Amino acid sequence: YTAPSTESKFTEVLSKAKLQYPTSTTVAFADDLLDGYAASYFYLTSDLYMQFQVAGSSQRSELREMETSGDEAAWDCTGSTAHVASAQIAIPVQEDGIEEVTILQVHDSDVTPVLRISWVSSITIDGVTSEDVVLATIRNGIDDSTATKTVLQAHTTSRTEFNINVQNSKLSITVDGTTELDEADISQFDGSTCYFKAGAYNNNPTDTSANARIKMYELEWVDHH
Repeated sequence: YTAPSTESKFTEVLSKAKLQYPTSTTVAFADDLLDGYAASYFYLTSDLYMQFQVAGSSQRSELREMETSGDEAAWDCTGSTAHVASAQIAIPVQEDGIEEVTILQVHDSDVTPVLRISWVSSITIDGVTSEDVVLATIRNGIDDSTATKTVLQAHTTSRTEFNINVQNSKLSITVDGTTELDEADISQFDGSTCYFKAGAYNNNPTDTSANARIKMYELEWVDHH
């Protein structure tokens, strides 16, 4: 397998990441990734996509945001400093039995995802069913398992620009340059710290042997002061 590190467009984000697979345990740290880490679940395609692939319920092949110092990313979820994740993602047609795949997250430093962006085979929101869409899920609180869900985009196989902007207790998502979630409130994470994630996180498959698969042509995360 060809390593994503062979493409300079990924050098910086890999320097600022560690790879988790198939669960929360890190399999490759930044220096491992930069030294050519590659596997069936994480490799560079011939047309220069970083592809994540994983099977199993709640299993993942996922990059977790890091500082170049080796510190885990842990920024104030609702602080004044803006944190931005940008990715160009091609979501292929998912294999039979794959029902939801999380491709980007804002996660707190414990057990709660602030935001998941995920492809879903179907979803029903306030009595409206949507099929084959890309979704934003924002948990209502650490002690509230419920979430506010928002359809962002009809699923396409085409390469799509996703931007997550977090600042001052609000979170915004743009898709191909169009705001699809405008300053959603995340004050329920006051006092939490946060980090970005990107990859393939397989949610509630009906075939635990099927492979979820997500491709990224560009990926970066930054802050601005």
